[PDB]
Amino acid sequence: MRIYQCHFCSSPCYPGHGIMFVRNDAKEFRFCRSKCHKAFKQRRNPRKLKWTKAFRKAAGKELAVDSTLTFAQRRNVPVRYNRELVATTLKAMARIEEIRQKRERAFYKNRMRGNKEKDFLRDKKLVESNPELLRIREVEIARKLAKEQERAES
Amino acid sequence: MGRYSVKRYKTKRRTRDLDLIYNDLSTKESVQKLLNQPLDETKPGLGQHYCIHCAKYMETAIALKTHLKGKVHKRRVKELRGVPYTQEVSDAAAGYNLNKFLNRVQEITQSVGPEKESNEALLKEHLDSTLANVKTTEPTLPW
Amino acid sequence: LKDVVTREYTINLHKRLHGVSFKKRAPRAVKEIKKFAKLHMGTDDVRLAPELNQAIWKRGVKGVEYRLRLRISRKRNEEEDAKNPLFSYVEPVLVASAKGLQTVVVEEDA
Amino acid sequence: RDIEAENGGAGVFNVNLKDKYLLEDDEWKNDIMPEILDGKNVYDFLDPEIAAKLQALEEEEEKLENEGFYNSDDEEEIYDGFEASEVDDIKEKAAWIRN
Amino acid sequence: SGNGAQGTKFRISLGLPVGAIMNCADNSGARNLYIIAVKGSGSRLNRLPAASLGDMVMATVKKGKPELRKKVMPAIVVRQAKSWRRRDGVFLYFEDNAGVIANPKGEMKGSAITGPVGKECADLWPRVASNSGVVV
RNA sequence: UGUACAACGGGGUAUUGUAAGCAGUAGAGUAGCCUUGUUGUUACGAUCUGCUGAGAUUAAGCCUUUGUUGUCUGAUUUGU
RNA sequence: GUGAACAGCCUCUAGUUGAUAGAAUAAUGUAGAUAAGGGAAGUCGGCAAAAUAGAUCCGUAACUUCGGGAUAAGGAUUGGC
Ligand SMILES: [Mg+2]
Ligand SMILES: [Mg+2]
Ligand SMILES: [Mg+2]
Ligand SMILES: [Mg+2]
Ligand SMILES: [Mg+2]
Ligand SMILES: [Mg+2]
Ligand SMILES: [Mg+2]
Ligand SMILES: [Mg+2]
Ligand SMILES: [Mg+2]
Ligand SMILES: [Mg+2]
Ligand SMILES: [Mg+2]
Ligand SMILES: [Mg+2]
Repeated sequence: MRIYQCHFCSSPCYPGHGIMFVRNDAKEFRFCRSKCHKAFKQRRNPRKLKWTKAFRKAAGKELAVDSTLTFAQRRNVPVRYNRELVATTLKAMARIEEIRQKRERAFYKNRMRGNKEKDFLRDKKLVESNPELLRIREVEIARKLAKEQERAES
Repeated sequence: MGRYSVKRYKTKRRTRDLDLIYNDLSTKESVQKLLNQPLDETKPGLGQHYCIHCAKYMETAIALKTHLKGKVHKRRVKELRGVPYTQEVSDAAAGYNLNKFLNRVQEITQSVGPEKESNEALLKEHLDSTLANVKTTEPTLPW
Repeated sequence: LKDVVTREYTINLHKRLHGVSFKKRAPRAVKEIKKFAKLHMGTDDVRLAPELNQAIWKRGVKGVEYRLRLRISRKRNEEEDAKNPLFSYVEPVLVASAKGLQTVVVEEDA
Repeated sequence: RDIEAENGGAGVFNVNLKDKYLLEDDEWKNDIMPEILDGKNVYDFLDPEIAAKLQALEEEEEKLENEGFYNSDDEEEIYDGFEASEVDDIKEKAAWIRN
Repeated sequence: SGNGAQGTKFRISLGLPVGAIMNCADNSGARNLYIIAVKGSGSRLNRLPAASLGDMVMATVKKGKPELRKKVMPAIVVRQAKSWRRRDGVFLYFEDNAGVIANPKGEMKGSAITGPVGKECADLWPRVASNSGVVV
């Protein structure tokens, strides 16, 4: 029993989910879902479709190369059996996932660094234009004060 | 789907794949094997006048000449440019077999890339030399 | 107490027009708005503003909005008040968006 | 064939294939591999010296942490040399304008 | 009755009715095979006999060598193109319908099979497995 | 007459495929001007990039709710 | 306006908004549609539907009353700036 990766769309494939196409070279393409599979059949580009991990890595929205990503390989030469080694692997998996999520959040917080300065600049330009729309606001606030206070006077 | 994509992309109407055509365009011996085809009764130009990028057979040689001038061929040539998107790209995008994919990428930018480009250059000048003073009618004689 | 009252509501027409024929989607929304006002104010007599009718029919017969913000106000009738001394009057409030808004009571200063 | 005869028939006797493993311990012959943990395969991570690799990873991680770009607390706002009160005022006024 | 097949065959989705053209996947000299009967099929009013991957059929040769034509021969279906289910759970399909020429005892007439072979066919027929280099 | 019921609102779960707006040493080239230029400026220019897996939709027979606002009527008949 | 076009499709001037209505969404109909793998195995009979289709360029057989057949057959294309 194995979890596979979607060929077109890079999502996990669990047992009983999706479809597989066997090409004439014994190359097997497993598909996440009918959306990823039909995009394959219509021959669309996965590096061009924006909702895929291939696009996100190639465009630099996600971190692509890291020491935490050098751990899951296809292991073709097996080791015998060792209860202690299995327990160490099961601990190291959780530690590795924790480190990887921390580094991914750090990558996002670095690439989203200018979204306070840009917002202040557009807000100050909008406020610096249209002065007489700010006098309607000044009249509206003073009308909200006096009408409520004489209603609170009652 | 509806009707159009069902009519075109049906499994018994499937066309060849980009990474297979990329491995065809590498290895100059494979280019000579694809240019010097035998006679075949079920191919349009008796197995001759074959475009390697757009993996289709032409009727005449003047048909191949106008196809090479056209705009569908330029779309396929622009598609067959960089790293050809195998399953290794999907695996490494998921975070798996990443060192193997990195070896593959540096290998294709070191060795197989300029070889493919030099074969494609030689093939373009050879086809432009051959398809120059060709008549429009064809001798049906298959020798 | 005080059976004369005004409130602002938002009605979700998208889940009330699900499956309806295209030539009848805008005539059905008028009936659903009257049913909504009858359920919320208890009144059988409901009157719609023509500006609310314009807001309903603004995109043709099959292009009704998903959400609408309404102002409903219970009032009193006049001479020959048929069988009902109260009636509801429904108006539109043209807001920026109709999403993310709760029911509010309108303080009347008139 | 004899054990199969005295433990049922031919299509009845169920053979233990783990009964001839060559392991270091003999309480280990009837264990099972975990095979899946969260969304990952255990066979993808199972290798010797994974303890050494995780040691190198955590050493690099604490070195990176003491240089410190894990500073989530990062307030170096130099907006236009404004102060936060009139910054808040400009924000609420521009929100009013676009509404 | 079921001659040459080692063991039993479980249920697989049938793809090829009587009257279908499939490819010939060995080097015996044929190009396509026209399916005229299916060995070991049930009887029902109005229902066509249909073959799936790993079945012995009776076929004729339409295109190919001039000696092979105008005679009826046994064949075995090795690629299906209609999606069936593996019991380790995935649905899967090939690119084309394809089979090889055989005698009634299950032995093969050619010497090698081109392209992949379904593992159910290769597990059901031992002489198919000995002549194929790619099994799915 | 109370984790009572409903209308909205929130949170999940799902579908699509990157909103409007603003910006740019991005952009085949063509014009205008200074000192015809070891990216000369400007003006147009399909398209591209960033803010942005964004925006929209989500029960109408999806799941869940420490929120807001309201309501909790009335008719008919039956006896050994 | 599009377009070869008094074709079809959308709009201005002018004119109409008439034809019993309301609520639901069972079966069977009438008028339309889509369908994996196969491709006439269906039927008296490819009935019906699908497929083709404008324009540019290349190319086009038997036969013939030499005028035709002929858009024979077959192929490469088409946006925006
Ligand atoms: Mg319906
Ligand atoms: Mg909700
Ligand atoms: Mg945008
Ligand atoms: Mg984006
Ligand atoms: Mg014109
Ligand atoms: Mg016209
Ligand atoms: Mg079909
Ligand atoms: Mg027939
Ligand atoms: Mg018949
Ligand atoms: Mg019959
Ligand atoms: Mg017909
Ligand atoms: Mg004719």
